[PDB]
Amino acid sequence: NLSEVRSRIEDSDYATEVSNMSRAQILQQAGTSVLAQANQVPQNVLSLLR
Amino acid sequence: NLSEVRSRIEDSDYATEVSNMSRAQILQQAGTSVLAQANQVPQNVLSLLR
Repeated sequence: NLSEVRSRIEDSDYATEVSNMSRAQILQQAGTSVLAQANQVPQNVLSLLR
Repeated sequence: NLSEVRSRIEDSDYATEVSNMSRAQILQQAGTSVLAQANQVPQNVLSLLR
């Protein structure tokens, strides 16, 4: 019983942690695919107007 | 947030500055095309009368 209680406190079930890792991976790929666009947003206007 | 506020103070959006440069360029070309006329205004009268 002490190993059961200690285990809940320290050991973490994966089934949520694989999902959290997957959500962070999709957020990373979406954030990088957005970052490039953010980078090129200003150049089109300046060069186009200039 | 400090870079945002500092940026507004120092960085200037171009979209107005390209337009200001264009207005100054048209004013320069119009002022030079007027200056020549101003230069030749007196000669026609003096020579014509003389």
